[PDB]
Amino acid sequence: VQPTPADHFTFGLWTVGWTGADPFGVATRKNLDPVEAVHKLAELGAYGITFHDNDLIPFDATEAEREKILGDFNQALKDTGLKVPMVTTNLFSHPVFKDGGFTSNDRSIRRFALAKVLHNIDLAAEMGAETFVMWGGREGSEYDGSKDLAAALDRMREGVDTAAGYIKDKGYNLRIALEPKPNEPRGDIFLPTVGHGLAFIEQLEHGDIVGLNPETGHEQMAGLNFTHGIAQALWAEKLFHIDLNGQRGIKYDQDLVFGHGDLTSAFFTVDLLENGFPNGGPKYTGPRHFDYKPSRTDGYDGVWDSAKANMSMYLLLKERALAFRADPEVQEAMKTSGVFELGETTLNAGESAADLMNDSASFAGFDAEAAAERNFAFIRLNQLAIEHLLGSR
Amino acid sequence: VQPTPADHFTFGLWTVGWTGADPFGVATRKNLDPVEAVHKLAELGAYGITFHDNDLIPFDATEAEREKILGDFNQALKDTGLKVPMVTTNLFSHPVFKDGGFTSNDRSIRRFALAKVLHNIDLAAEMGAETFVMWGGREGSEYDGSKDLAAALDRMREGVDTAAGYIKDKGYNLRIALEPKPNEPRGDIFLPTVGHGLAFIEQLEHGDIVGLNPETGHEQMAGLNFTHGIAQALWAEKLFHIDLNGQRGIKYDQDLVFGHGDLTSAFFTVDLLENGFPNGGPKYTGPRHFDYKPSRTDGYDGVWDSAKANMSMYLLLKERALAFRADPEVQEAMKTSGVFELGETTLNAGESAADLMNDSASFAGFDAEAAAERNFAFIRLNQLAIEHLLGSR
Amino acid sequence: VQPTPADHFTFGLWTVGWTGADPFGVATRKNLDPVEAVHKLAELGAYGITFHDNDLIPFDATEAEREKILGDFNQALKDTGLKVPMVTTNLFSHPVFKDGGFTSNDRSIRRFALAKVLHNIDLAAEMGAETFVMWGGREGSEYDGSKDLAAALDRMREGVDTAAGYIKDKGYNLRIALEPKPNEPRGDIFLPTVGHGLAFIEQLEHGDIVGLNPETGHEQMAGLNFTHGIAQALWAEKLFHIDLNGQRGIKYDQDLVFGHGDLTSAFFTVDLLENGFPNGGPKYTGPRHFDYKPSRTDGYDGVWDSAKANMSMYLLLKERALAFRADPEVQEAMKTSGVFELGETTLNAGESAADLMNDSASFAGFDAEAAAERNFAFIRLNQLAIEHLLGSR
Amino acid sequence: VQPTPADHFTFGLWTVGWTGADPFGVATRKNLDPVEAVHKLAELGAYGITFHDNDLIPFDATEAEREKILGDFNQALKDTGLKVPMVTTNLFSHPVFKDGGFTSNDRSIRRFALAKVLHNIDLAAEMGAETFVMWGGREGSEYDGSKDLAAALDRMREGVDTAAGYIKDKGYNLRIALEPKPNEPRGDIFLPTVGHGLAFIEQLEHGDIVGLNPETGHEQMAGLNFTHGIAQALWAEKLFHIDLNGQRGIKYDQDLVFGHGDLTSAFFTVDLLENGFPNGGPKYTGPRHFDYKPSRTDGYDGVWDSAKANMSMYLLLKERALAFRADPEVQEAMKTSGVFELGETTLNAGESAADLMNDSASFAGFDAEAAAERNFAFIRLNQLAIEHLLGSR
Ligand SMILES: [Mn+2]
Ligand SMILES: [Mn+2]
Ligand SMILES: [Mn+2]
Ligand SMILES: [Mn+2]
Ligand SMILES: [Mn+2]
Ligand SMILES: [Mn+2]
Ligand SMILES: [Mn+2]
Ligand SMILES: [Mn+2]
Repeated sequence: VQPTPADHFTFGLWTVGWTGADPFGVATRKNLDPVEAVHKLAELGAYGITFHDNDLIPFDATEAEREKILGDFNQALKDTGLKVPMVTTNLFSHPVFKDGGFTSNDRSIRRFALAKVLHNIDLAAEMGAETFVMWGGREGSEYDGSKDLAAALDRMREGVDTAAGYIKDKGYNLRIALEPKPNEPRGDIFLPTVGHGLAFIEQLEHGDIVGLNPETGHEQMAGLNFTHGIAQALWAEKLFHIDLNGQRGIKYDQDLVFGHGDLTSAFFTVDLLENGFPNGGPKYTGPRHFDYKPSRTDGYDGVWDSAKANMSMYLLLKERALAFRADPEVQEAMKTSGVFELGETTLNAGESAADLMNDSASFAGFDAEAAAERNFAFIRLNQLAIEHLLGSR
Repeated sequence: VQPTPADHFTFGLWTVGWTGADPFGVATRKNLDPVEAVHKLAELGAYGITFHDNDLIPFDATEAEREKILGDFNQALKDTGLKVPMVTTNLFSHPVFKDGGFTSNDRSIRRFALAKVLHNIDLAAEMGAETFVMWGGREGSEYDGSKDLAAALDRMREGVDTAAGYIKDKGYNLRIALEPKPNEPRGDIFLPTVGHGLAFIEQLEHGDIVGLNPETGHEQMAGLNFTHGIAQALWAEKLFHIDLNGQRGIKYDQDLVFGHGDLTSAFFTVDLLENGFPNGGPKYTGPRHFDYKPSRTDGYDGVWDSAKANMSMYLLLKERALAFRADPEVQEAMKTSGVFELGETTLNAGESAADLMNDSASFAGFDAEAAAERNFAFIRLNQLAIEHLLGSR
Repeated sequence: VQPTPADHFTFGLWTVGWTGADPFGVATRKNLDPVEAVHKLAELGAYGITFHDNDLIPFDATEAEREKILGDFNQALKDTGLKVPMVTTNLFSHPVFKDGGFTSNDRSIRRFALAKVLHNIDLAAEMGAETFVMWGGREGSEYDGSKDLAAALDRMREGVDTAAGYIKDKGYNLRIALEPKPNEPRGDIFLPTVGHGLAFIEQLEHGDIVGLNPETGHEQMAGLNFTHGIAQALWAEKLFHIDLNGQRGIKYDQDLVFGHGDLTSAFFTVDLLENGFPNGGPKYTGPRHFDYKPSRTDGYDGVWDSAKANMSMYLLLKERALAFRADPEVQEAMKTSGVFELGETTLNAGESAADLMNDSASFAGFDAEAAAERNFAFIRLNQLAIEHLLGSR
Repeated sequence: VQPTPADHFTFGLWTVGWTGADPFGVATRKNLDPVEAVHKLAELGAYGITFHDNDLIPFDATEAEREKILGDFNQALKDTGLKVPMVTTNLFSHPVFKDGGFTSNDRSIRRFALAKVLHNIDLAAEMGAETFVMWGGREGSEYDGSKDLAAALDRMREGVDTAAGYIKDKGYNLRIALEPKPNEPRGDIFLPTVGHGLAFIEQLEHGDIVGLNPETGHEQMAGLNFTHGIAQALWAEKLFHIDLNGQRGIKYDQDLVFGHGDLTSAFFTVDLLENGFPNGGPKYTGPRHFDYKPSRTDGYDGVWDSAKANMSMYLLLKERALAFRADPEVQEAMKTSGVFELGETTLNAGESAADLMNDSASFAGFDAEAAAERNFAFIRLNQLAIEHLLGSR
């Protein structure tokens, strides 16, 4: 272990501050003072803290109340040294957002949600956050006829392009990151996966400052490969932030500690974030943010334990993934399997489509039957990663 | 019923020609002669037939054999009147494609798969097909370390941009459509959903002639809303073709008759294809193609029955969805729920982001508590669609 | 279609009284007065009402308070004529229950939970209820090492046999119904499916008065077929009560209106409740109970609408399901497919194993390839079911 | 870690002999000679081999042929010393079996399938096998009206009790093990989970010699916890055999190498096979059998590698799992969390229901808010398990 601030472990206020109310029960923990949250996080080794507006400032707060709270909050940041790398807005708890924020059927709620966002953009800039996250949790429906699907996407576009144009207009040094979720709280949430998220950004006017904030558990709620999806975000140069946690299967969003869900996928998620790609290419250099929830069965000693464990898990995993790629038998296993070979272009420098068709040895005279003999040896290579992860090698 | 050629029911050769070998057993039906397939489809009311290259022409076929087969095939098209609207290539059965076609770790297989594609592009143009589909079924992995994820996407890009540039170079009146699948035959298939498919097309050089071919069962294998996904393809103006079928849940690709899977989703899938969007916008005007498989428990009388049923189901559904939107109580229910209200822009013509923030009634003086009272009445509206579908109204 | 008391439609107080509180937001509706719930449902068509101890009597209610509430509810019931066929205990909302009631790791908690069940049996008996339902929703774990799983079942058993022993001793005309759920609120719940519930019941000292309370959506959360699951419960004669609602996939417990999820599965569930088994066999006679939640987007008009919609859906399905088996064409299809042949014992009267292996026509000289030619025509029987469901027939 | 015959590792002939044929492609490897399978596994560390009647003896084999094959296999076995602990029947590949064997709608097919099972019992007994496994993979439907579900179970029962009756009559030292699977090849399979298998067994005339053969991947296909499922089988004393492999999610039956799926679930399965229950209870003693498939991308070096990898994974996990319970710190955590408190009966010796409801300290005066303060510290016990699994401890 021993996470140190250069590791860039940032934690949201709502993670450790999560009191335990689930769908079937009330909170099992007393509320957590934000100032207390800041001092405890800094003591554990974190680099920063993130928050939703209503996490710090009540929806009812008066102007006088908002400044009291921000003073104490800012003093704490000051006393401890934590940064505030990401800020986000609550567009899901208050009953007003029951049909969404940006894509609410009610036009007056669309405006109210957008004005909440713009003001929150001002606070984000004021705190020094470089990313503004957007989790559209109530954008969706339970029933397919509830919405005009085309208009729901035009209304989502309007909100995001209005917010973006405002960032550019003010010259805040902020980027927007969308956070996909397939379901919960809605039956079907719009932009349910990384692909949808990614595709949507490409139809925006201000797409240049809009990227994604994928969350392990969310892609895993659709049965998808999380590494595969973050790989694709990075390859598109849209992986602006990340939420790390654990999910055991397709069920409700569990938000477990990172590594307490699909352990082998967490191993390869850490290999991509730390090591990047076998043949070279992009790297993710932002914060390693944890969006989890301390199990409701545990008191406050598990709250700080769970926070410690996230960081532990990531450095345990980082350690084995460094050892793994550095190991000469793994590097040779990779060469046998064709990992480096995929890096070579298919076409020879200069060869046209007409050329290759017409190249007798690639088609006409190709021995297909002989190329099929090849042992890719992907099982042996999988076995080498598991043994490294198991601490055996 | 009574499907007529203007309905645009096109069927693949491999649907009705599917003999029954699954993972746990051999074929239960005798092979189906393609000429026989053409005459039977035309008799039933179809408009066209589609095929994979190896569906018609064996992988081993000599040049002399290829022309014999094409003569008889073309005479049949001629005798009956069917069009050939889409053509696709087999890059998954032969053992050579065990690690993929375009994204195979072996460079010699990448070339062989790409040269198979280019030649098949020539046949597609020769047959009069307007769409060339690409289902990347072996592109993926069972293990996360098997591939360099960034290089897998560069190699997928190369194949698609090489094929596209060839279409533009020859001036074929062809468009490429990608077909997403989350898994099977691979543990994880690249571009697993519509979003991923959509996002990927945006990184291509020749993205203008590349669109999607979503399949009901495939999105449903990730737990997604199929209408939601095709809505998004259409909104992006990338819904170039469609595969309709049935899937009961997250399991292996079942390929049931359209309507024998999630019936309520098929109702709204047909409402979007036929009716489009409540407030106006894009429409899909291509073929209604069926990518299904006759259950292996049934003989050839079920083969033609299953083919009849697909078309029946779609016209039964079309009928109720027309009645549904035309019904004045449904239109008023829609108005109560805010379906038309979502169509209005959030911002007043001319209002800037600064203006609305600063507009006291949208934020500062907004009564959130009062806007939350609103009864959206989405349950009543769902009940009106189910009763219309049930033939009750 | 109009519900009458003879339909045996029952509703829980928690269903129409569901305030809207979910994991990402607060109540969207005011609390429902029990008196008013009773009256309202009485005019809707309801047969009876069901409740949880704490739905009616607050956890901390004083004796005076308890008495008042009880006199008010009992008044209501007398006035409207509503029966109280099932009563259940809330062993999941209070923080004390965070690790379970019956299978909590803490022994004082387990005794409290059992005390709370015993007292509730008394109330259930004073109310005239025939069923006592146990939904062990906090019984399970998030983590695999948190429980001694053999010991979790012994503790489950101990509690259930203690509750059963007490019924028998007291002369109460009550049976216990266990209710499975695979996950949520815990990551994994003990006795997750109908299969697991039936199995556990056979290990009980008093399993004669312990049966199942299967819920539509719960079986669909592990992707199982509801209809197959209650068919095994019925066959074993352990289908004591039933919970009808809708679920649209493997995700959080949606609790939609019955028929508002998987429509074809709903139709076939109705077919099984109403027509029983094609070759005869046991038949379900209890209440048709709905455990659903009016979506939180709808106000109180929506609550009664949705309640109305449950009985409406069931009746519509029933009408279609009786039209389907009454249909001669459907009966022809049934004979062809071997539906009635299934009910014919495989052996002949007094034929042993030895006699069968020795019968030459049965094995040694059986023409397997010729038997494999049968066209089951299952596709066509399913098209006929769907056509009856759509009311196109 | 090196396997020895004392480890009881068993492998099926169909596993390492799996040729590569899947639903979208052909065999990628040549057929395996049985003789060679035997020899190879013998040098790997295997305890024994298992097979299906038709893995060894072709369906259409003449008597001369059958005898030859049997003499060759029996030779092999003698030469290498390999035991044959389980034998099973293939009632799924031939077209005759398309609607089931035991629960086919056609009555002559059901008699053939039962004849084929009886004859196979004989062979199983001549081979010295202790277990006779029934995997009813064609027993089920795609469509809900295709079967009389009460009648499907009676037919299942009839076949299983007939097979059991014959064992008893013959004096054979054999027990039957049923093997659940939720879907695939059929859309829905009868007796889909461990729960459903245990339930069915209690309705049998001869259930004393009928138990379960749970497969890791099969329970994970309905998203259930393997470890909880074999824990109920063990508790009921019905865990007769086990099939270990890996599955990475709710999708087609992957049949990966044991530990190559859900790693933490594998570790806890190993912990349960090796350490049994924390408070004591029954213990599994049979073979540790692997029913997996060498990925089709790998050639024959890959087949033996993957076989090797199964025993390798199990041993590595075992080493870690014995280190974990041996650890004092882990034992401390266990006591704190209430793992040993769970094993303590809830009632006191000879305390009745009445005595409990009447005990004031247990209910009336229990301090529920004070009991709710306990910090179970389940997160920390799970971090300790993971840290032992990673070998960082
Ligand atoms: Mn989450
Ligand atoms: Mn998140
Ligand atoms: Mn498909
Ligand atoms: Mn398709
Ligand atoms: Mn429920
Ligand atoms: Mn229920
Ligand atoms: Mn399997
Ligand atoms: Mn198996």
